[PDB]
Amino acid sequence: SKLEAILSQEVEAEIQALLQEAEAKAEAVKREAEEKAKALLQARERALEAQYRAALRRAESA
Amino acid sequence: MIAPMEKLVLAGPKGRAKELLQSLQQAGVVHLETLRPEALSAYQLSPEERA
Repeated sequence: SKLEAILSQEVEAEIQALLQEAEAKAEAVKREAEEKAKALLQARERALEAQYRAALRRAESA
Repeated sequence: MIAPMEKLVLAGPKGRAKELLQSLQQAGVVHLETLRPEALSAYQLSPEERA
């Protein structure tokens, strides 16, 4: 029926709006996890650079 | 004489049914009927509406 299709379309549109909002939140969570991983990789890279600098300093000292 | 007393059946969404209930209360020319049994709900509207 016309009201049948309208009610099914309204339920599907509410589910689609909810799914789009949840997918936007999940993509924001993925972007935040990527930002935290980039910060951790930057910390590990600075640690490796400081370790190589200290190793070169110890080698030149010896 | 005895009248015809034709039967009327209506259906649609819920808020349109509330507006049509206001209409058929303004146009109070049809006595009511339950017809609850076959594949229908009870239309317990709201406890907020009850309040």
